[PDB]
Amino acid sequence: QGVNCTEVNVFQTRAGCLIGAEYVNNSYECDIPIGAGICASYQSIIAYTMSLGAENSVAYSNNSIAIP
Amino acid sequence: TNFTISVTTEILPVSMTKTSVDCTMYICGDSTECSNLLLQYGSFCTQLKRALTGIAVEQDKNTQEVFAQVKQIYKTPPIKYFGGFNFSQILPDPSKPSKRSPIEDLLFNKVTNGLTVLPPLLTDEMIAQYTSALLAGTITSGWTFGAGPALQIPFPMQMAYRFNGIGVTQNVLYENQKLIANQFNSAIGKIQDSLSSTPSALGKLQDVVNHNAQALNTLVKQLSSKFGAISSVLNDILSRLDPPEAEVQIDRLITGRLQSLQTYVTQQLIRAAEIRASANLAATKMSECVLGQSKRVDFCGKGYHLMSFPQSAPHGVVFLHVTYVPAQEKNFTTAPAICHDGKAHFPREGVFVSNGTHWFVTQRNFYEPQIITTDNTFVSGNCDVVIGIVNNTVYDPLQPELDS
Amino acid sequence: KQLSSKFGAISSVLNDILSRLDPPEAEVQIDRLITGRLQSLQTYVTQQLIRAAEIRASANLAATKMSECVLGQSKRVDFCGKGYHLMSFPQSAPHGVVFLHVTYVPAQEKNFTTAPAICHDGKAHFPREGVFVSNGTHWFVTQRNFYEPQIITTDNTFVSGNCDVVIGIVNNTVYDPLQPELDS
Amino acid sequence: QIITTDNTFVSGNCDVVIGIVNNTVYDPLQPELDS
Amino acid sequence: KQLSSKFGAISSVLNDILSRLDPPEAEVQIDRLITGRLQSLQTYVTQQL
Ligand SMILES: *[C@@H]1O[C@H](CO)[C@@H](O[C@@H]2O[C@H](CO)[C@@H](O)[C@H](O)[C@H]2NC(C)=O)[C@H](O)[C@H]1NC(C)=O
Ligand SMILES: *[C@@H]1O[C@H](CO)[C@@H](O[C@@H]2O[C@H](CO)[C@@H](O)[C@H](O)[C@H]2NC(C)=O)[C@H](O)[C@H]1NC(C)=O
Ligand SMILES: *[C@@H]1O[C@H](CO)[C@@H](O[C@@H]2O[C@H](CO)[C@@H](O)[C@H](O)[C@H]2NC(C)=O)[C@H](O)[C@H]1NC(C)=O
Ligand SMILES: *[C@@H]1O[C@H](CO)[C@@H](O[C@@H]2O[C@H](CO)[C@@H](O)[C@H](O)[C@H]2NC(C)=O)[C@H](O)[C@H]1NC(C)=O
Ligand SMILES: *[C@@H]1O[C@H](CO)[C@@H](O[C@@H]2O[C@H](CO)[C@@H](O)[C@H](O)[C@H]2NC(C)=O)[C@H](O)[C@H]1NC(C)=O
Ligand SMILES: *[C@@H]1O[C@H](CO)[C@@H](O[C@@H]2O[C@H](CO)[C@@H](O)[C@H](O)[C@H]2NC(C)=O)[C@H](O)[C@H]1NC(C)=O
Ligand SMILES: *[C@@H]1O[C@H](CO)[C@@H](O[C@@H]2O[C@H](CO)[C@@H](O)[C@H](O)[C@H]2NC(C)=O)[C@H](O)[C@H]1NC(C)=O
Ligand SMILES: *[C@@H]1O[C@H](CO)[C@@H](O)[C@H](O)[C@H]1NC(C)=O
Ligand SMILES: *[C@@H]1O[C@H](CO)[C@@H](O)[C@H](O)[C@H]1NC(C)=O
Ligand SMILES: *[C@@H]1O[C@H](CO)[C@@H](O)[C@H](O)[C@H]1NC(C)=O
Ligand SMILES: *[C@@H]1O[C@H](CO)[C@@H](O)[C@H](O)[C@H]1NC(C)=O
Repeated sequence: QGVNCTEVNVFQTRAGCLIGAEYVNNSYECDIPIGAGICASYQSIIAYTMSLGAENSVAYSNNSIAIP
Repeated sequence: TNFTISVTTEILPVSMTKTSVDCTMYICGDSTECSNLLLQYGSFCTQLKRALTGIAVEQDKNTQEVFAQVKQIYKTPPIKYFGGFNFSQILPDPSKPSKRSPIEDLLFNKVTNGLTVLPPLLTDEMIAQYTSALLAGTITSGWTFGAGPALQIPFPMQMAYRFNGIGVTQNVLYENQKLIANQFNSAIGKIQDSLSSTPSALGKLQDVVNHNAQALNTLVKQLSSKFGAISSVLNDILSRLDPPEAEVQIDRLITGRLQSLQTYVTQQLIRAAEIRASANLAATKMSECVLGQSKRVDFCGKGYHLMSFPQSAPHGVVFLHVTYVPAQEKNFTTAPAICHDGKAHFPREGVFVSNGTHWFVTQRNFYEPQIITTDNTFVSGNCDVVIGIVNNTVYDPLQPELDS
Repeated sequence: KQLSSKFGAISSVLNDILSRLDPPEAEVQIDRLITGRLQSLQTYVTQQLIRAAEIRASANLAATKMSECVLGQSKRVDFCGKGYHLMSFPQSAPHGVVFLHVTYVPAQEKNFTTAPAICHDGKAHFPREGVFVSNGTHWFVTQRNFYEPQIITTDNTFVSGNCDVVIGIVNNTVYDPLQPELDS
Repeated sequence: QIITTDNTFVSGNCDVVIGIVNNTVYDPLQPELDS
Repeated sequence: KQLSSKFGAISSVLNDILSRLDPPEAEVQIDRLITGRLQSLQTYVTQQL
């Protein structure tokens, strides 16, 4: 917790530094919180940026309506 | 006979700063005699640590519950023409590298041993992304996206729906759309100008930050208190006095510092409970006054509700209610019923209003007179039982329709 | 577990202290044990009171939810279930309650071309309760949450204003049911 | 109130609504077009 | 009511305990008494909160 571990796979977060887990470029939906949006899970143990949700883009026009 | 749209802002705290403490580091620090003596007091460390971790988890759930109400991050279309409504002061700007709206930037610029501070799970960028997604969803999909899939609805159409939801028909918006667009833009401009006009506008967020900082400062300041002992240094008492009196002096110091820590923990628990109640209120307002239109009077804004927008704030949320204030009234003379051919007549949805000579039926909140017709009236009973009735004729389309 | 803590006394067992010591020192040993256990009990009562206040708030919210979503239908969005709310059933639970929200969730959307109003013979027409939806050739009204096209009829439309102040209108005729009725 | 076409709206056919009943419905503008 | 309790001290009156006893032990006795009174005040403040 809040230690720049240069005096003790080593990854650095804004909540501290993490030992024993690697980093993944892609983002997954997470379950275990850490702090500063770097969630950790178990697919070894991986740590990733929090998935904010699906990047759904909705179109728009001024004469377009959608009815279920 | 006229309407004025006013934009009012309200501020609700969401979550304050998480705090975790260390027992031995705050109480003793380095002296192992204090660490040996603390074990005599029993389990007065695990209780405090569990309580403070529970506070941290509860505040994390608080800051998650009010913003994470959508499962899809919605993208605002690159074009910003919605039909005359200038939505540039609250949408994110790509020029700023922080993905910060000017309202969000104005809000963010107006807020300023053994005691670690855990960072929040959600940083400023992710809650900014949630607020941008919510604003995009309520600006391009109406209130449907809070129920199921988002549907593309034009902005004037769902504005007409929001007028139809407050008892005014959609024959008042499409006639002066330029005027209502000008009023909306002027309202956004004046709330931007007057949000930072007074330093007491952002009262609650500054208050919760100031109380948290003062509580932590008072906790730190207790380390330089003698508590009835010779000195306030653990190393000074142990290396100068005999152990029979050092035992009593250290015991007095430990019970004083433990009482201070218990008082701080109780204060933090009370403050966190209050913040959780305010966060539940903010979550209800998020799920009611943003994802849809609420018909409760004076719950979101001083007036009839149309829609509202969320804006991210440091350790809190800031709303922009868009109300409907019907100023500039003009009075008339009325009657509850109209008698014609011996049978009573009643208004279907409006009220019978006479300007002195003739009679008209009009909506309950906008003076738009119409000729009384049998299509928007219904008959019931006779002319004797109802009181206050007046004599007047009723227009019927079949009388000029048949003879043609 | 606070019973086994010595609290800086000779021993945690009280009868041992009363059976091993004279009252001149048993008085101060008793005093230390009493103040330690009283502080522990004060902490326990404070935590219990806070948790009971939290449970009171949650139970008030649950009673409001029961009174507004079982005894009736609540029109406000996303208070009882994720979507339009129909009705709910309560279920008994040990030290709690469990609801069963029954929600109305639309699906299978379809693209359509709209217009705010229709102009006919110089006077504008507006939908009484729906919205003008065109599939490309003809124009129909439909209710806002389910697709059900109907022919444009003067009974479910009302006229207001001229053909100029309203923007974005389209040209289409309006079926008047009285004209063929009078032709028979 | 007497059942008219003013307070009713038509939809579909008489083959799918479960529990329907047989009854004629009064219509307005009837003793009017022939007079 | 809690104002007039002994709190494990010799007495519950300030003038009675600051006169008869010797100050090396009267200081400890009155320290215990004001500690008890402060604890009672803290309990009342927490209840009021
Ligand atoms: C209703 O009020 C609005 C403003 O509150 C009026 O709009 C003004 O109209 C005058 C014309 O006499 C213009 O000079 C002003 O610039 C308008 N104000 C704005 C903000 O655009 C409007 O005339 C009033 N009446 C109606 C029927 O809408
Ligand atoms: C639908 O919206 C688009 C913008 O998304 C409109 O495009 C505008 O066209 C006019 C033509 O004079 C330009 O002046 C605007 O600058 C354009 N939009 C922008 C970027 O502001 C389009 O006209 C709209 N069509 C309607 C009203 O149905
Ligand atoms: C929406 O309103 C804002 C604010 O009134 C407009 O931003 C102004 O733009 C002009 C011209 O670029 C500048 O001279 C002002 O300094 C801007 N004001 C602020 C506060 O930034 C913006 O142009 C408007 N957008 C539209 C499409 O009308
Ligand atoms: C009450 O309203 C009616 C119509 O809204 C007014 O009648 C009109 O008056 C003007 C003024 O001379 C005439 O040009 C119109 O032909 C009248 N309409 C008709 C006869 O259908 C009436 O004057 C108003 N009364 C008052 C006292 O203002
Ligand atoms: C509306 O017109 C009717 C016409 O019948 C009025 O009823 C008559 O009113 C006079 C004056 O009070 C009585 O002497 C008659 O006995 C009434 N006849 C009937 C059949 O009721 C009625 O008063 C008028 N109402 C108003 C408000 O002017
Ligand atoms: C839009 O919907 C209308 C209504 O169903 C369609 O019109 C029908 O087209 C079929 C195909 O020949 C005809 O058999 C029907 O008689 C038409 N209906 C009426 C009431 O005349 C129209 O084809 C649809 N357009 C598109 C592009 O799908
Ligand atoms: C519907 O059709 C009529 C046909 O007359 C259009 O009216 C013409 O509109 C143009 C451009 O607005 C004018 O230059 C003509 O003078 C109009 N003719 C008449 C007889 O008034 C009308 O604009 C059409 N409506 C839409 C929405 O396209
Ligand atoms: C840790 O220290 C090194 C060297 O002092 C520094 O380069 C690095 O930025 C520090 N870590 C963080 C997260 O700032
Ligand atoms: C993630 O991507 C960045 C940019 O390409 C790269 O520098 C980094 O090494 C990647 N992470 C891992 C674990 O390889
Ligand atoms: C109501 O109308 C009357 C005339 O009909 C007028 O004298 C009076 O001032 C009006 N009331 C108000 C509050 O304007
Ligand atoms: C409707 O049209 C838009 C743009 O043309 C498109 O992005 C969207 O996928 C369409 N929806 C359906 C259901 O086809």
